[PDB]
Amino acid sequence: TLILTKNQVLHCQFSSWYSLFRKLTPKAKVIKPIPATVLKYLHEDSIYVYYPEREAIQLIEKAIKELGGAVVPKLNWSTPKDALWITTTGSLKCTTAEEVLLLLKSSDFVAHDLNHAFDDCKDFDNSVPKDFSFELVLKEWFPMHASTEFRCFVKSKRLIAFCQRDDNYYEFLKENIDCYEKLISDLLKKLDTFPDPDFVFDVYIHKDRAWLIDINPFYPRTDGLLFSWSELESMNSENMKPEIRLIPK
Ligand SMILES: Nc1ncnc2c1ncn2[C@@H]1O[C@H](COP(=O)(O)OP(=O)(O)O)[C@@H](O)[C@H]1O
Repeated sequence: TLILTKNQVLHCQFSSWYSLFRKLTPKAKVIKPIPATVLKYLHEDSIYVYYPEREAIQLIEKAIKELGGAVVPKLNWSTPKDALWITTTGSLKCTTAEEVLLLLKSSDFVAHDLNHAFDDCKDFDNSVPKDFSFELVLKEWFPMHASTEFRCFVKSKRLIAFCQRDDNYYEFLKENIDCYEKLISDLLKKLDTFPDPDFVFDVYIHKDRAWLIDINPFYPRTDGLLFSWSELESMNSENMKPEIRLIPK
């Protein structure tokens, strides 16, 4: 019953919401459109240990320098969180263009952005829409406490649910859940310019400050984590309290 439109996917591109919410979200640079030689390199399906032209490499490392020397890369929608297995350090942290490119090339999520981004859109048959372009996003890296990140579900512009984003129990959350809820609620009021009524936003809350991390479609390809999409779909938006789930001890 839940359907996904082309516009819903387009509205969640990093460039589309970073613009809206620059004051709420960690610093980032966007290279758009993505350099063609970079795009060409990212489609390689090699497993063993071509390369973009120097101009692209310098452009990327200019952005890295400007962000303080360490970044997390992504394309329009997906962060290559799945591709930690290929990094020499086990981290999303990239300090050179080589590291950025290796991480992006090895991600299933990134590959999904590149080849299948609009395949679930009922109003778009398949290939990409007019006036669309891929973009290379370099987010400033910062160490973040995995257990104070949340995924927050919005339906008819109301917060119906949110959950802990990682999978480790963290007792501090239980004692402080009303504080987290208020900060998430307050952030959602500041997302008033987001154009769709239903969506999913990720937040990092640190020292009483909420940071917007990502916005994704209200659709089962967005991991529901501690919620199932069956319950998210049926959940009533008129409730005055959101459902809150944390990892059990
Ligand atoms: N700027 C950053 N610095 C450090 N870690 C990050 C940064 N951005 C994202 N991460 C880590 O990568 C994971 C994926 O982040 P996100 O950008 O929300 O991608 P997605 O929404 O595709 O999961 C997050 O859970 C976070 O732990």
